[PDB]
Amino acid sequence: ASETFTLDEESIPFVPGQTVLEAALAAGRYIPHLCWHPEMGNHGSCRLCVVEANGRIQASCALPAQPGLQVVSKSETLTRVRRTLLEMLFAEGNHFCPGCEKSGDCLLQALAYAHGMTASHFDPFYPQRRIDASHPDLWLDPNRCILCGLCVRASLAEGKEALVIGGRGIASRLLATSASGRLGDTALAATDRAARICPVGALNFKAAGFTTPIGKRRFDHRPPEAMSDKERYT
Amino acid sequence: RKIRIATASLAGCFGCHMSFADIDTRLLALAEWVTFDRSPLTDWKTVGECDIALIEGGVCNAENVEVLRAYRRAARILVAVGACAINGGLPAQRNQHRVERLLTQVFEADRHLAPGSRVPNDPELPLLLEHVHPIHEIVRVDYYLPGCPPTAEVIWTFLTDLLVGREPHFPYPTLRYD
Amino acid sequence: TTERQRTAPGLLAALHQARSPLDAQALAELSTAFSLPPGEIAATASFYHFFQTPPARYQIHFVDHVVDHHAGVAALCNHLCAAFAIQPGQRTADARLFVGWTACAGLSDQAPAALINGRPMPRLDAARIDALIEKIQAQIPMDQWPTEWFAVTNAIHRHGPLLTWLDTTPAEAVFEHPTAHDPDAILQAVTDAGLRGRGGAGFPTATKWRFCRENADPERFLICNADEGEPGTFKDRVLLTRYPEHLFAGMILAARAIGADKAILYLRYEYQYLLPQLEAARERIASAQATVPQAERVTLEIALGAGAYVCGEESALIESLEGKPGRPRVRPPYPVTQGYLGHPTVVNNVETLVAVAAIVGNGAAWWRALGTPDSSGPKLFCVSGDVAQPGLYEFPYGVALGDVVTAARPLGTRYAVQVSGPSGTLLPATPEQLARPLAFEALPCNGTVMVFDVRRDPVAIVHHFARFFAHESCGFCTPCRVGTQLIAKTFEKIAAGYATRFDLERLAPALEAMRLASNCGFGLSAGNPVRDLIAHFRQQLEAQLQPHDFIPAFSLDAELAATRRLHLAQFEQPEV
Amino acid sequence: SLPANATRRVAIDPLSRVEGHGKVTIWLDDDGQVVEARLHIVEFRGFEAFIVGRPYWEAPVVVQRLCGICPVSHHLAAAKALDRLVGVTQLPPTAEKMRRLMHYGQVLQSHALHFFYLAAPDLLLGFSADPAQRNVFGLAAQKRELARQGILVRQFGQECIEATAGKRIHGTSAVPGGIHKNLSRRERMALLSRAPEIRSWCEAAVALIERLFTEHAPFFAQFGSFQTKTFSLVAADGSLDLYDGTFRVKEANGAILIDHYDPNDYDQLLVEAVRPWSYMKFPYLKAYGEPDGFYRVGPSARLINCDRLTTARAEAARQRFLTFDQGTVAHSTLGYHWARLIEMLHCAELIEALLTDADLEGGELRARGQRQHRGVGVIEAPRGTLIHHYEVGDDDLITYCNLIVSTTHNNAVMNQAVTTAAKAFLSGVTLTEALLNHIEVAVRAFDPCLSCATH
Ligand SMILES: Cc1cc2nc3c(=O)[nH]c(=O)nc-3n(C[C@H](O)[C@H](O)[C@H](O)COP(=O)(O)O)c2cc1C
Ligand code: SF4
Ligand code: SF4
Ligand code: SF4
Ligand code: SF4
Ligand code: FCO
Ligand code: FES
Ligand SMILES: [Mg+2]
Ligand code: 3NI
Repeated sequence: ASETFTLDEESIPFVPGQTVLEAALAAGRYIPHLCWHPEMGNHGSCRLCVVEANGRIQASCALPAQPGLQVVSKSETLTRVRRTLLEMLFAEGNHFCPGCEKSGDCLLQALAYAHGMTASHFDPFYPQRRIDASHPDLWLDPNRCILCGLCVRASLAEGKEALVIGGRGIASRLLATSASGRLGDTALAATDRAARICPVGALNFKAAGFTTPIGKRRFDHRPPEAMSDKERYT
Repeated sequence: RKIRIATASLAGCFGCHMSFADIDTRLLALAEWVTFDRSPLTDWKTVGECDIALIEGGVCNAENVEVLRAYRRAARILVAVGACAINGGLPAQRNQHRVERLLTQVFEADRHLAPGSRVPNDPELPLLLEHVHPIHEIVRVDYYLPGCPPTAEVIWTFLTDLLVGREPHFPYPTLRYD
Repeated sequence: TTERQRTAPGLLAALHQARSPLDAQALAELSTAFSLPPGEIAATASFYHFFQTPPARYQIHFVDHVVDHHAGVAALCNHLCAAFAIQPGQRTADARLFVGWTACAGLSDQAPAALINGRPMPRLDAARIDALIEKIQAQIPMDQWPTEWFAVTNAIHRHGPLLTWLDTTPAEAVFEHPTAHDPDAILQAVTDAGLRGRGGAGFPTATKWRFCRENADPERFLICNADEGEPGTFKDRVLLTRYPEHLFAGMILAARAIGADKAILYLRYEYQYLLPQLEAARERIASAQATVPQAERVTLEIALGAGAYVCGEESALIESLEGKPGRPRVRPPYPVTQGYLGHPTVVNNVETLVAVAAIVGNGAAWWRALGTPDSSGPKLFCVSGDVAQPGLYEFPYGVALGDVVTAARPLGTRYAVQVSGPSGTLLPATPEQLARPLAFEALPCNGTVMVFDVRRDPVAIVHHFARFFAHESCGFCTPCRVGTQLIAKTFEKIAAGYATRFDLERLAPALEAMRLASNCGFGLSAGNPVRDLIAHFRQQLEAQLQPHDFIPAFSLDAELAATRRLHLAQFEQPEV
Repeated sequence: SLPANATRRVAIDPLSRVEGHGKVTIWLDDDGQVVEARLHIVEFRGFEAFIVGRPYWEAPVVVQRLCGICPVSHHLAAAKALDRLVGVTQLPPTAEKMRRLMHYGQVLQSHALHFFYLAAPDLLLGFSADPAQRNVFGLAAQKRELARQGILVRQFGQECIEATAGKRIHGTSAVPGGIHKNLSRRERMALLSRAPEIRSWCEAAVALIERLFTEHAPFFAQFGSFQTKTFSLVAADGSLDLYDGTFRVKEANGAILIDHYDPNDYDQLLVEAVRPWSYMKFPYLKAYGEPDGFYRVGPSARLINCDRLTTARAEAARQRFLTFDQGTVAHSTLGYHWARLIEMLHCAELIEALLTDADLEGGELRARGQRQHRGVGVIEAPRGTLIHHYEVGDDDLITYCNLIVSTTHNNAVMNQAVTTAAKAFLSGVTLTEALLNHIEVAVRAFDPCLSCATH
């Protein structure tokens, strides 16, 4: 790192051509995100990583870092926009945490906690999609999926090509690439990277739930801001 | 004058009221500062008027809606306590289905029913809503108290804050949806 | 390898070819050809409205557009549906007939309308549906249906310089001019003219052409955007119908200016009836290229879309051409640097490229003469709605709204006008509004102007646009995928008569997030109807709401304070 | 059906000082004498139907959101059903003892909750006392030390649950094949240090309820007796075991009809009837039909059904309760309170002994077995036998769920007991707040789980 830019009136080194998000995180400075992962890069979908620069609000994961670039990632506006985005993710799925085994181990949930989300003010959608449990070791709950793309990318990068996000608008969902459309008929396997990358409770292992006591779950004590890369990503 | 509190359990499990009770002997201290209006703990069949109304549960039928609206009129401050009141909670998990089919499933189709068993419908059973709704869909909510249930300590901190005019705050570690 | 790098360029056309059903044996074949799994190809197909139709002998799509509704399209849809005992959206047990809906099909001046097996049938009425029923009941092939049922008018009710010039001059006359030989000269001509995009963003065409030239990569592409999807807009339809050869000339000039070996016309599915004319006009203008054949000539190609407003978005269009879902890209890199198959690419609108053909023909001074300093040149205005003469009206940029509204002869007493389609501005028909000059610097307008008289409810008009945006959102990013749905569902509640004031105020933060956090221009656009509705029709709106005393942290007024009470190229292009 | 000369309708809606939502209606003829009275469960969730399609391991965590006071019971019942699904019957020691501690703590706290917060305002301030004082807050104003002890007995029970389940209400530790944690030394010692004092306060509460019957036994006899069968679980030996056993039924002169019946075959033994006026069903013994095959569950049913209670002071208290004046109270509506406080003491004695067991700190947490498609879990919840039935496909997704809840079992006899109390105190019109409260007193006697019934 030779060159530098400014994040919240503080000097951040960067390598060309890192994005603002990549540089910020390498420097130990948090900007909220859901669909950025160190091995997979940025999907561009979640929009939690928005920041003020030039002089509009735009996604830090897509904004390349330039020398002297003036970036604000913390403001009243950005906090409210990020709150709204999280409330929208809650609204569109069936995020009933009390009945969810990823509770306390969920990045969406943790980010909502950290944004003081005391209640989603949007009327929820109550979608009616069914679990794909065709795979003998894995299951998919599409009503908890935040369409972050990380599973699809992991499966592509490791050469299994078992997953794809299809449909338009609200019809968008994760699907198997098999002819039958069952995960069981793909080459997906319990040892695949894609099988364990999901930041929420959507693409899960079977019969591995509720093994960690309350008070000892990944997000029980610290928020995402204050966590290492070992613990924040899977 | 003492501060007056009412509580309702609408479409809830009663668990937010038991977490309120989990303040333990602090309930004795509370009973010195406040008088209780309608509540599952008192015998008043009709509400009001009062300073704080603590609403557990959402709305799943027309009666729940009447009570909720009544509680709003009567109460200066109305608080949505718990997941059910805040977002619909477990009862709202029926909203993925048509309630008619669920009744048929439970009261006609189930294999352990008596022969010729039928979905109940009597003047005594009130009108079911199509979808269970969180209380803020009907009335204004002044404060939301998250959890399933919110812990005794979160309930204690919160209602102590209101009692001294202090603005409730929800810092990361105490804020839970389960 | 990301999802974005899973390209299959010929696939869109291959999906068109495979439907003249999308079965597992047809998927396995395309899976072989494009080296992608069958479910991945099916997923890409699901994105497009016209690849989703259940298969049937006659596939009727009524135009679900605000103007068609006013002209009674709903009653006609039900009249036909009732005859076959089916609901809109479904198919008869024998697979003879499917009846459904589609968004505006570029027929706003000829409402009410429908597409039947990809062929437009405008100016429908009770009589036509009764005949239509007889043809279907009796199984008559469409070959033998009266040709005049499919006749699309292109009435031009005011000629200006550009239209006159197009009529007077042959298309290929521009290639004799000295400027047509020299790439730098064309660029310089266009630069001097001050030509700004006619697609709705209004970005300087010269700047955009320079960005594409400044790249080391020799291989480049020019794309002509004819996915005219903004409801109420038919300006490009006329130009495509009446002046195709001029378009293809403007495509060749633009291609030479940037150094493009290849050029591609992206035509929406709804205009496939124009395809035979366009092909013939392509053949003719292919041979009028000089200089410098045979290694310097620009290849001309035509790609057919498949039903998606968002594929009109610059990058989404390219993604569609690459055989993927029409999701706007995450930028940078921008298409000018890395576009179609990674090569520098320029997308220009039909009218913008037709303007280029003109500018090379009579020079920059000719163009800059007309219109305002910032908004240079003549502009085509597609007018429709409650007006006596709907059609195309050439005017100079800067023309007062009321002039254009008056020139169409309004039917009832004026009440409200939608400028630039639902993406633009809903305005009350008041003198101060009508005095406003139509220009990028004042009241922007892509040409679309829809007039609504006193019979029309503004709340119901916004509900129509709300369902449009909800159905058209590509679904990629949070605030738009979800926000567009939230707005639509609020308006369901209003129409059902139990919506409260809380139901409306709670949209405010969603509108903000859509404006700020979205990945393409769609998200801003989709909030405008409700923002305008609250700005100018607050009382009409509030009249239909129940009481509720909710105190917003961020209110609708604060959303209005941030927008209308004081830009789209922000999403599409790098800055200067 | 409501044959055939009821001409006036009076409603107590909602019921007060009960778990969840219920309504009672009283029916009077022209004279003003009660023809009939009815208890209505008015709300509906549909859990049995909407839980279908979810993975089985979610069930114990999510099902417990139906109640309230009784999430541990649901938690453990579902977990027991899922033990069988996964091929485990006998649990390893740490798992068994954690669950027992969890369950004993629940029964303790639910009983303390009911008596001190819900029932004793009637029993200790008078059935006709002013509404403003006839609640836990008026009891705390006048009999403060009593309220204080009861609050702490509940707290202790809840803190046993927190330690074992993860939190007081809606924990997660009971998993198919065992438990996901054990106790620390300091947790076990902290609870053990408090257990003797809590047990002595339960002794006192049992002494208090005896004195209250000695003084008012004839007055209390007005609320009715029962000549109905008593349904409960019993161990093999066959003493009372709240956590696990097999079905036992006795007649009103019991007289054991059925004994050590495998609850995995509850479907053979029981059948659920439905009336139009309640969402709560009416189970009866299939072989005897209705109403001969109706039965009764809860504290007093258990004390009658068992040969013994395994703790000494609770056993001596139970003997006095069965003997008293002169076997009448055991089968009486208000006799449930006495039986309930004997169970409270029993749980306190059980916990006091269990907390000295170091297996609570062990590492024999979970067991594996042969997967099957059907699982049934039965347990004695604070208010009566609870039955969970789940079926699961190769999928791991639930294909079928049936819940028969303790209060459902007592549906018939609660209507009967509200009827009896309606004509004992309202056939003598006119109606007053205090006289209607007498009907509520009859209902409270059962401590009905209206939340659990609302599923
Ligand atoms: C949702 C959306 C839809 C669009 N649809 C069209 C369209 O149908 N036609 C068009 O020319 N431009 C459309 N645009 C603008 C395109 O970016 C356009 O092709 C580009 O601005 C071309 O620049 P030009 O106007 O200089 O040719 C759309 C933009 C958005 C955000
Ligand atoms: S996936 Fe996350 S946010 Fe959604 S229900 Fe589960 S824990 Fe809650
Ligand atoms: S299943 Fe998980 S990783 Fe995959 S798209 Fe959904 S949220 Fe992202
Ligand atoms: S929020 Fe949870 S604890 Fe409170 S009533 Fe609902 S289910 Fe019960
Ligand atoms: S704003 Fe809408 S159309 Fe644009 S990328 Fe996002 S979801 Fe797709
Ligand atoms: N007790 C109790 Fe509640 C019921 N029935 C449970 O389990
Ligand atoms: S991290 Fe930038 S959009 Fe998800
Ligand atoms: Mg049941
Ligand atoms: Ni209960």
